[PDB]
Amino acid sequence: QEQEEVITVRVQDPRVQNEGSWNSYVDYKIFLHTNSKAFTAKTSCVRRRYREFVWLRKQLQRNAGLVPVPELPGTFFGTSDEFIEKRRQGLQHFLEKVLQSVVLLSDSQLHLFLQSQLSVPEIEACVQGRSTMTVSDAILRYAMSNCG
Ligand SMILES: [Cl-]
Ligand SMILES: [Cl-]
Ligand SMILES: [Cl-]
Ligand code: NA
Ligand code: NA
Ligand code: NA
Ligand code: NA
Repeated sequence: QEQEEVITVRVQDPRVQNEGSWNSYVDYKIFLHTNSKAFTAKTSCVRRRYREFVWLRKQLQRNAGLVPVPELPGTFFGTSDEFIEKRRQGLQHFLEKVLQSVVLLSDSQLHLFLQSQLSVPEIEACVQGRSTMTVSDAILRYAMSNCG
């Protein structure tokens, strides 16, 4: 009934950023609560857009060996709100599956995606050792800030 380690994830609250402009896009709130020793922060709240998930999947596959990486949601014939809701569902399912794998949970790019608001280029730099702070400090600083 009660597992030793639980990781709960929710993708929620899609929002249009820069609405009406060239740089308009939808992002998604990602909430996480866990007691997993793989994680630095017990709770986190970040926002990520679809192209960032696309990046994340590719990166996970790079390091995953033979552990299969879950597929993302991808024509669509409904309204934009209906498309966004289907996508939101698919992103939630993607992350649930990813979080079942001890191998995928060992990837620091995942942790910075979920528990920091570093940009993709920042995450890449951080895990390549080119940033001024460690993966842990990026995640702790975000936690201790009130940004989520
Ligand atoms: Cl929530
Ligand atoms: Cl971590
Ligand atoms: Cl899949
Ligand atoms: Na969109
Ligand atoms: Na520990
Ligand atoms: Na930081
Ligand atoms: Na701090």
